[PDB]
Amino acid sequence: VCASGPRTLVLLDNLNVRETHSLFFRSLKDRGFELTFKTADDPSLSLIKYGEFLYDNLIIFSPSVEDFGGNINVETISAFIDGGGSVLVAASSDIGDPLRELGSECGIEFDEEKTAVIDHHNYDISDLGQHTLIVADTENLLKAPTIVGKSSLNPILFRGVGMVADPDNPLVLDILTGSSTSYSFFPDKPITQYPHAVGKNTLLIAGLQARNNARVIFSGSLDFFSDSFFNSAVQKAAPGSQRYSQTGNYELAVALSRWVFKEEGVLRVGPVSHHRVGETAPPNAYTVTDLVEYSIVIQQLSNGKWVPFDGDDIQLEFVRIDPFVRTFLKKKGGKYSVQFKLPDVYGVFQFKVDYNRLGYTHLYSSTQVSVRPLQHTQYERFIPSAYPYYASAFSMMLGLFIFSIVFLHM
Amino acid sequence: FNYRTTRFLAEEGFYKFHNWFDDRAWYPLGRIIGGTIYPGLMITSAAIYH
Repeated sequence: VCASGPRTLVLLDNLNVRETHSLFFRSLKDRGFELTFKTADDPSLSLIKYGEFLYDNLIIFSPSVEDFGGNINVETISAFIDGGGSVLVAASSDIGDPLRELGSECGIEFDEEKTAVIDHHNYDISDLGQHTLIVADTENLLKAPTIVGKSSLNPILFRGVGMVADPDNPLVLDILTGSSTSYSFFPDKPITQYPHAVGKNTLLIAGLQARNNARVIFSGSLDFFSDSFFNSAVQKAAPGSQRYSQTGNYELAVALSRWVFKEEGVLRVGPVSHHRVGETAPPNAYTVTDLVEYSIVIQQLSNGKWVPFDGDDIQLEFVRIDPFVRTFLKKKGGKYSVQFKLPDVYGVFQFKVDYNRLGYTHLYSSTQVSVRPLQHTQYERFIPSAYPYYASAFSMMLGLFIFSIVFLHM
Repeated sequence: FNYRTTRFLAEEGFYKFHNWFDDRAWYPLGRIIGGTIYPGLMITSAAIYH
């Protein structure tokens, strides 16, 4: 079961893109996606009908188009991402304003039109002589196995517009950074001003994980997905550089597409059970310093079948305003559970699980539990240390009665 | 506040009312109703009602 349905809409600036990118589309079709190809400017385009989403995934391979046909608009795409749809965007030097605006909403800042990434040291030998076709080293690749694939990759060719991730937005993912020497500027015009992107700040590919878990990937270069790069060999122009039979573009593209479409890293939270130790049911309210058992189950989507999750870093918290207790949840019997003693302070406590990890879906669970003070009956009785006090009160009654008997009949 | 307490005491009984802890107020700290109140007014109303 795929978290996102196979229905996919493809937007192409020109029909020829399908032929040039046949390898990418064929690999996607082989996975069971139902692709439909329409021109980006086509008037009939629509995403929402009567409040329902016509398509589950959108791929915009329309870098040069100034405006979208029909009802598609930057607001509509933003709503679509909020709905949980996955979006893929491919850019180029001809980027129109809507693509830049869409990146702005997502926190990824595209550079101005006509700019290109310039690398004078790592540009491929095949480059036209403008040093804009850069051989991106795998070292810059993000250290996330789920997103990029466990397998190693050969150097990948990128040619396109650099973008900068906004620092303020935490969710932004720096999937592929540029080289230390790379920068984004207008090649013809001298660099009087500070570059928009300089050094490793420049981003070639970046990803976003929304709070609703929608995933969007922005690529600086449309050509990266082109069949030409996939088959072309790579050798750096600089002397002493090895020549590789094939690029890593094809392998990297396959891994990214799987991540965007919720084929990897998807996690679900099942029932959570809490009860007093030795009890099968949760009490209405717990007592101070009582011992309780907390159990939760988490699953992972592998190959479309849910299986027990293997994560070992999960941490449970008992919180009132700030976390009183935090501990790891042990993996026992296919479930994550721990037993602990409640704090000595009463209040409206909440159990919390916040297992957020890079590349995986963000899981949050909260259950409200009230802890109450001890009842009057529960207090200790017949304390041995208090025996002298006990003796006095009993003694007084006996003396008083004896006095009454003697006094009356004296 | 007195009205809500009076209803709880009559329906629930004195002993439960004595140990009543309310979690619906002063979130998230909570309040101990039993030990922070004056029972005189509530008891008189409940006794006549019975």
